[PDB]
Amino acid sequence: HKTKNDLPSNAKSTVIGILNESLASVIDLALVTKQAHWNLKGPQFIAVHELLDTFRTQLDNHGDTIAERVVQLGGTALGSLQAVSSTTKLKAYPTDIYKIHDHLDALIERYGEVANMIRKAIDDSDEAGDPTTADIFTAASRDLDKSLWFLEAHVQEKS
Amino acid sequence: MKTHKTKNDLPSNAKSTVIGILNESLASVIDLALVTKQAHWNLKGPQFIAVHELLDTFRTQLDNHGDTIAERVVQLGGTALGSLQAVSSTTKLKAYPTDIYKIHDHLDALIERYGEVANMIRKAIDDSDEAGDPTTADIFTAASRDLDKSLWFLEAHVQEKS
Amino acid sequence: MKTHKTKNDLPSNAKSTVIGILNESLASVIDLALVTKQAHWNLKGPQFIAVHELLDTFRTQLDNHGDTIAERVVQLGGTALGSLQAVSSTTKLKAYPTDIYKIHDHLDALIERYGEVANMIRKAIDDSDEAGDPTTADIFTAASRDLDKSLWFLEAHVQEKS
Amino acid sequence: MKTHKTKNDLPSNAKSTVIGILNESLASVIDLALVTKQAHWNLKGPQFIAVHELLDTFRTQLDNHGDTIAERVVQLGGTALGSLQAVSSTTKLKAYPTDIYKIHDHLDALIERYGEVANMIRKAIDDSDEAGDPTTADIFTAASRDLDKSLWFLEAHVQEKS
Amino acid sequence: HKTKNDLPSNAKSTVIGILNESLASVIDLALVTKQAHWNLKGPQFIAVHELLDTFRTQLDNHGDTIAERVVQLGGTALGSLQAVSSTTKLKAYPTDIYKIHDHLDALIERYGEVANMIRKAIDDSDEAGDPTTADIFTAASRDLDKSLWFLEAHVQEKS
Amino acid sequence: THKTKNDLPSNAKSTVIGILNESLASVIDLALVTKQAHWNLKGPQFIAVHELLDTFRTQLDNHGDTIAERVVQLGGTALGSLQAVSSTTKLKAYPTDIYKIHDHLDALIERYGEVANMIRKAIDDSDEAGDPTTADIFTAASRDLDKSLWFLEAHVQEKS
Amino acid sequence: MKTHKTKNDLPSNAKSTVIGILNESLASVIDLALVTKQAHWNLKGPQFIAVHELLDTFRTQLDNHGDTIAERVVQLGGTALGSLQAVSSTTKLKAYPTDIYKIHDHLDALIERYGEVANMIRKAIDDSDEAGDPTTADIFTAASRDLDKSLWFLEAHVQEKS
Amino acid sequence: THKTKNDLPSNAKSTVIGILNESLASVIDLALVTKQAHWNLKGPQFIAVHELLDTFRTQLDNHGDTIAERVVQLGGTALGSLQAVSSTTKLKAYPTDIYKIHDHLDALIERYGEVANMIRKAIDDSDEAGDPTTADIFTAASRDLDKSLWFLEAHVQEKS
Amino acid sequence: MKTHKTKNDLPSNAKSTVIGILNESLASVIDLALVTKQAHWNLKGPQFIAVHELLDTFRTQLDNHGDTIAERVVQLGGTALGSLQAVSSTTKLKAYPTDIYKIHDHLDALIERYGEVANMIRKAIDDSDEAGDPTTADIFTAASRDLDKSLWFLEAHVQEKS
Amino acid sequence: MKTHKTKNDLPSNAKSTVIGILNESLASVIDLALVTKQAHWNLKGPQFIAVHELLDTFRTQLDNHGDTIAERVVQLGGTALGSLQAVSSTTKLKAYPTDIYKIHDHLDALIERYGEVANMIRKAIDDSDEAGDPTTADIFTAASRDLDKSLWFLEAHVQEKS
Amino acid sequence: MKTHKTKNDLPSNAKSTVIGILNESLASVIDLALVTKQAHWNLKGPQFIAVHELLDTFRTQLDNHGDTIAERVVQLGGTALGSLQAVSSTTKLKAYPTDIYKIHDHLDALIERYGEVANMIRKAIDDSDEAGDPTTADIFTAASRDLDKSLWFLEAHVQEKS
Amino acid sequence: MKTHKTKNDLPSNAKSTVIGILNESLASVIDLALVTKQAHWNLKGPQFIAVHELLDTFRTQLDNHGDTIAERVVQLGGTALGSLQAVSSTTKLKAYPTDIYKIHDHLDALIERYGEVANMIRKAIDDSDEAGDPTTADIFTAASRDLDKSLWFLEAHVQEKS
Ligand SMILES: [Fe+3]
Ligand SMILES: [Fe+3]
Ligand SMILES: [Fe+3]
Ligand SMILES: [Fe+3]
Ligand SMILES: [Fe+3]
Ligand SMILES: [Fe+3]
Ligand SMILES: [Fe+3]
Ligand SMILES: [Fe+3]
Ligand SMILES: [Fe+3]
Ligand SMILES: [Fe+3]
Ligand SMILES: [Fe+3]
Ligand SMILES: [Fe+3]
Repeated sequence: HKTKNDLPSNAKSTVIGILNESLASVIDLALVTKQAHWNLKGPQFIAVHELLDTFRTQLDNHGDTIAERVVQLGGTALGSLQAVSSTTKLKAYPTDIYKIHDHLDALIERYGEVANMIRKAIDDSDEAGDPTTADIFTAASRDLDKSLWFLEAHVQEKS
Repeated sequence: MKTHKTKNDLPSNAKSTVIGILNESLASVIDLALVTKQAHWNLKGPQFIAVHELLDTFRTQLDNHGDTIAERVVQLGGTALGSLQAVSSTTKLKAYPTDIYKIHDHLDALIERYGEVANMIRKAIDDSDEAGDPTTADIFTAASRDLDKSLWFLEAHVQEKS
Repeated sequence: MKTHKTKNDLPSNAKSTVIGILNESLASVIDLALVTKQAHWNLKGPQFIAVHELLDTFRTQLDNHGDTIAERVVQLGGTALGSLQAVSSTTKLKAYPTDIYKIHDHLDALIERYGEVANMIRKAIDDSDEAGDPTTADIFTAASRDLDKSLWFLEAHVQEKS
Repeated sequence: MKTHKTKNDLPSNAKSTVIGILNESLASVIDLALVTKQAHWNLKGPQFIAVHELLDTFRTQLDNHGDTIAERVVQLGGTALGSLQAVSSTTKLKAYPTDIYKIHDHLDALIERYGEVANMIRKAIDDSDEAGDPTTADIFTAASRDLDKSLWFLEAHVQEKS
Repeated sequence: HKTKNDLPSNAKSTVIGILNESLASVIDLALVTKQAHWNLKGPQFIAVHELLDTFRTQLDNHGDTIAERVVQLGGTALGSLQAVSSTTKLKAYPTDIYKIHDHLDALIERYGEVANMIRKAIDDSDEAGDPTTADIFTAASRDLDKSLWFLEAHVQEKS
Repeated sequence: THKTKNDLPSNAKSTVIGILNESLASVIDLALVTKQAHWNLKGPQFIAVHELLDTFRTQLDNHGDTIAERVVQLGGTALGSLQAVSSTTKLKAYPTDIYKIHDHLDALIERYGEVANMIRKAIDDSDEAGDPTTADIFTAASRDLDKSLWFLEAHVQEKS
Repeated sequence: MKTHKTKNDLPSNAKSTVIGILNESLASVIDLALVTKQAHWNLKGPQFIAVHELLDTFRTQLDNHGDTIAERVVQLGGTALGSLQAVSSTTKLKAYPTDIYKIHDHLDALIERYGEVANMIRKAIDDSDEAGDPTTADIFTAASRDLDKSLWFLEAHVQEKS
Repeated sequence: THKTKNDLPSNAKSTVIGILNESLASVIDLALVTKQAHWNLKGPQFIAVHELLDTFRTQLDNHGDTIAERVVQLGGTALGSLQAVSSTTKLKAYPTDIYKIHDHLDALIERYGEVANMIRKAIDDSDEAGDPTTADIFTAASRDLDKSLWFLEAHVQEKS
Repeated sequence: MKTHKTKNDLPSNAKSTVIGILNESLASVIDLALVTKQAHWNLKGPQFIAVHELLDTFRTQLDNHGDTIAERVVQLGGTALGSLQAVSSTTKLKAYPTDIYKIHDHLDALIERYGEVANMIRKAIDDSDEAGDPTTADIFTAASRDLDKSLWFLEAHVQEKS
Repeated sequence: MKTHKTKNDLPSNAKSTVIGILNESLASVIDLALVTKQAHWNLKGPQFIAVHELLDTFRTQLDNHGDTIAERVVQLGGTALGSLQAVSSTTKLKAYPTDIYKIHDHLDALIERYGEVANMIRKAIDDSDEAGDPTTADIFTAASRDLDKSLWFLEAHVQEKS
Repeated sequence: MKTHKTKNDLPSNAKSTVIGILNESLASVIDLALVTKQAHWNLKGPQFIAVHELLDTFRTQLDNHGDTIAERVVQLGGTALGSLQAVSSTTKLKAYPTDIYKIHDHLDALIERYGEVANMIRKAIDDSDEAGDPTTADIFTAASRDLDKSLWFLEAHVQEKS
Repeated sequence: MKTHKTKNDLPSNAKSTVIGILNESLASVIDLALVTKQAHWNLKGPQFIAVHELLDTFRTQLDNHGDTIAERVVQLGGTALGSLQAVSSTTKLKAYPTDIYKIHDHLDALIERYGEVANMIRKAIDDSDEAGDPTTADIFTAASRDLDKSLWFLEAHVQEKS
């Protein structure tokens, strides 16, 4: 499949791997956010339940932008169940936790991991000579870092 | 209270039966709507604004299902009974306490009443279908989906303490 | 029930007086909201759809003014009293007839009750202002504007026959 | 015509039965949609604007139910039959009078046709459920809820004369 | 975790399994719909690309309704990457197809499987004495059967 | 001087300005009439007729503004003040002592029918002066005025 | 049927002529609206979704132009004739085939029928202007713009094969 | 008879009807004035002043309707026809031969200031008659009229 | 380029004539849209923001009329000619100055070009109607209404100095 | 600074008095707007998201009441004083702590400051009415309604601990 | 063409360099916008409506980026050059063929030009950053994201044939 | 104050550097937001309405950028400093004059302050990038694009005098 897009061939290759790696952990994190959303229980239920839906919409939008960029560079976006299981960097989410603080701890671990993977991806994409992909990761980084603060702010003090 | 003439051909015996089921449910749904605002105004505690605002969503839903149920009484040739006196004589809910304020207090009182109305509407689906009115049973099924979801949102605030 | 501490500095005797005015008005406004839907569902006659739909706009208005009155009770450190039992013990409205159907019969019944509530709210403006609480008086003035317009809409339907 | 292959695993005998029920209902729902606009344009009398406008809301609902019924035929591998000739050969409604103008005369003509289509769709829910197709029965149940309410809105204009 | 919801205990158990089984295949199908959306190529690209986004929104809405019902009945909704991999009934989606007809064939297989699983779930949920859950599956069935027709209509004739 | 590059001939401009300012005065009076009736009608169809007349008033506001703006595009002065309308309207004074809905409908039907018919003539007179753009403004107004006249007459054309 | 009195002063002979033009065009526009949905449900082939959705846009436009044409008949004192029997007796379109599925086959059948209604409406503009009714000719000119654009959209799918 | 359950005393009703119908006539004239200026103004600030005056006209339409509806709630007849407005307005005839923006702003400032000041007095006279609900209608109108008068005067209060 | 076959029955010589009128107008409308943005970006002076924003509304209008004119060419079986090279060979507008900045200088330059295009479109109405195509004439009349209003808006800024 | 001439006829002594009241209140409202965002960004604890989002609603309300107060100063011929230096010189609020994070600590600090501005505005209503300016007293009454409701929303999070 | 004075402190050498980069890109983006509509009007073939409508989304995007690029020229003290003559002298695109109709023909011509502009804007990001203007580089980066996505949407229609 | 723990792995020295840059910028952006409204209320002259309205659009943008900058401080574990006292101690803007009214005098005062804040944020992009924080540099880049356009809109009102 040819493309007129003239980003260098080795920059395309490099950046497609960065993209598809991040895609898998973003899709996993999208699944995790709904898993916590459905099963959380405790005094702050409705506010955290609803917040997690806004995070899921953001993850859906950044995972679509990342996958569409793979394809613009001539690759294959890899977001099926099997590609995500083989490529995700996140540990399996616990399916036997319910308390809000337990889900906040588990989400903070994973949100922090994805936020920091995307932070790295900005630099790696820019250094590869693709500032257009680096801006896709920068936009994702701004939402991931804000979502990470929102979650951490719930546990940084007890009252 | 005159029976009204209509081309709707649901049998007369099914109409009478389901009108009773509807009006009974209507009274407890109106009382539950009043209860929901009573709690909403008077709740106090650390989760005030989120619980306050959630209760207004519930009240809109109870207004919509109470209206669909009352309209169905009239479609079947009956009289919808939703005045203050009808609600007082027919509601199945215990009087709501007017001297509670803590959020957890209101949540326990709301869960009692939401669970009673949720379960009443779950029975009304089966009773309406068995009386031979699946259109009325579908009205109650839509109400049951929102009452079971609302009962879950209330209970999930107290099922764990952290 | 218990009084709540607040930084709001309206004098305590003014708070006590105006909470009584607001809770009294709240019970009749909630009863009038129930009456509005009772008529909405059961009226029948040549202008059915227009009058049926108009009454839904009136019910939304009553819901918004009832909410603003109740919230004001609580801002002044009181307990808003809007449960079925509080409304039944405090409403000034006569029980609404459940055996009427003609539009003109509902209009008469509604005009009587809308008039009573419009005039109650009119007096509440003045009583609130004399107690030194123009903020509460403005809540009642906003409600009075809507109640007097709604009363006019109802009466204009029966003031002429053609 | 011809049967189209689908992965949809509703049994073939149930598909054939329910396609017949859906296309039969589609023809009377399309005729009723044309009837609704025929009456809407030609209404004359004191109740004109509200009845004229209400009939457009009913037309939009009949368009949406008729589209849902037709799409279900095709989902099951059939051919939806909604052309002028299919509707003429399959409708159960008597020709609408083109020489009536008084609103009461259109209301009675509409009540007869709306009653027939409401009651046809009421039976379609049970026939579809008996065939083992609750998905199609739900399409007819949603239609029934709007037909029964529309029938009540029509009849409520003539059940009382004031 | 108690609930006032009085559906019988054995109906709750039965229906939670039906729900969580369907949840896994619906989430897998949601992933598949975006995998095809990103990678399809051919003359009908934009129309099929855009249609698949509407299907994904529908699957997101029915998977949320199914998962929230599990929890209303006192269960645990199971939608993490690992729960979906262990419970999905769909075969791995091919990651090396691009032609629109290849993706339509693969989506038709999977949409047909999920549509037919949900059709069964209506009956099983109703027979268990839970018409409120059966209506959740009925609403999903109407969208799955329409989406299945939309996909099949593209291949039922060649012009 | 209201010098413009618009090349419609100067005599056509002056002819069409007069047609537009005459219609503007009767449209503004009819807009005042519509609210006068709206506020004071009483009877069984009150809310439906009350709300309908507000839709008619918005339409008259939009056509009156399009007619006035066209006068100014053609180099004229739009004449829509209270005194201009009193000296140019063709409508008879609306009665201020009627309340029954049927009495307002008869009074509105007379005045709506006069304005609808003046606008119908204005299409042809503007086209015949060689200004089909102004004729289109009046055609758009005639479609609304004729529809509004039918909605009013439909209420009185049969007794029930 | 009967003619209704109106203050509208279009001359009586022009009213009679244009009512005939309007009711004639109304019948073919309503039949084209039915055809457009018939094709839409039963289309099969690679450009399914785009053509299916486009035909829904065309049906909304035909609904709005048919309503504008009908409403003009009544403004001029006539009776709008849009029932199933009136459409059957007056339509100029040939019966739409119910056994075609391929999208190119629906496109050819739609192009024949849209071309006929576009050319009928083009002629209606000049016949209405000849009768001295530019207001009615504008209704038809608005319809002609949408019909000629919709005919080009259909024909542009078949004028080239790649 | 316009018998109502509204219990404002009959003498207060008649006093406040007169205040409302007097203000209604000057508000309707000012709404006509606002469009008269809007159509015919010419000069460097054309589009901004042209569009602002449409916002003012919508506000006058809404206050005039609230004032008229209050007359009828109190058992009166709202008087807003062309002839009622000509016999009751307090505004001087607007000039039809002015075009410069500064000339329209001066003419509008005179008339906006008169209506703003009549409405200011109407608040107190309605409250003193024992009708704070009608006083609130005039207070809402005064807030818009005083803001509109400031927007007009701000254009002329400094030269640049 | 080549002629396209269509069912549209406007006579072939009329089609040919009106395609020439439409393509000629299209080139000057596209050049005027470019000129409108050139002025929008570069104007400077005391009424900058109001005039800058107004020109964006004019550009959207020119875009919509340019699109309607071009689409009409193609409906009549022609080829719409809107590329940079077609516009350069067919525009009637003089090159816009790139070294002006004062608002009054841009207004003068725009008034000249808006006047030329408004007057071209005015003549196109008549030429289209004389060729027997009132549908195309109505496209030009809609554009003329917007062009004559936009010309007035521009000229009203310079017709007085205060 | 300088006073500007206006046709507004509120007496000159009333204008001077109310301009002082307005500018005084403007300074404390702008400082409260800054405080509300200071707390919002730095809140930490279990009810983070609900309190964070609620404070944004309060900031929009303070922006709209501060703008209405400032605009009234200028309507009366004065100079609105809302710059950083004017706020610093005129605010009645104590400096907000920048080293607090726990949500209960921000709630106590916000309650002190919202209570002060609510009570200042309550007094401003009566001082404006005493000066003979009911139009200005209405601006402050509208602000008082939102300040008293926002103060209750803050205090209701701390009046009970569960 | 005068240089305009501004407080913006980007160095003069960077301003001059980036103004040239912007104006060059502006000319090819305007030509590409014209090309996009040229194709949109004249395309014919089986995927007509989907491709026709997609091209209008592209044209809106090119209008938005062309505007942001031209505005940045002026912010840096330059003259935006977007007239017909400037575009003709500066565009890098070959003249678009006016005698092609097949969708695949238009797609190949569009992909050539979209690829040239996409690649020009990709270079402009780096050239603007290296000239020391990351704010301008961000304008080009936003444009590059939409041009690369649009180039992909065009190429994905021809990268496979089924 | 104190540092909050976060999983955010931007190096600690980069976090400290960039928190200083963000809080310094926040104080001048808040002061500029207050300046913008100070000028907006007190403008007098022929250009009043369009300048008054434009300044509210700039205020909304400064609110949104200032919120984004403050939130980034907290994301990095810092304390956002936006209270009246922090702004007074940290702003780089000279006090805005309260005794100017002519629009040209406010435009020059605004141009000075907007220029200073545009140029401060331009340097913040490069300082943040030098610290290894492109996420924070993008926040300042988005702010820069709106500050530079707002500065050009202000300066374009005074760069020419006609
Ligand atoms: Fe996408
Ligand atoms: Fe209802
Ligand atoms: Fe509330
Ligand atoms: Fe459909
Ligand atoms: Fe959910
Ligand atoms: Fe206008
Ligand atoms: Fe209609
Ligand atoms: Fe009104
Ligand atoms: Fe187009
Ligand atoms: Fe303001
Ligand atoms: Fe722009
Ligand atoms: Fe924020």
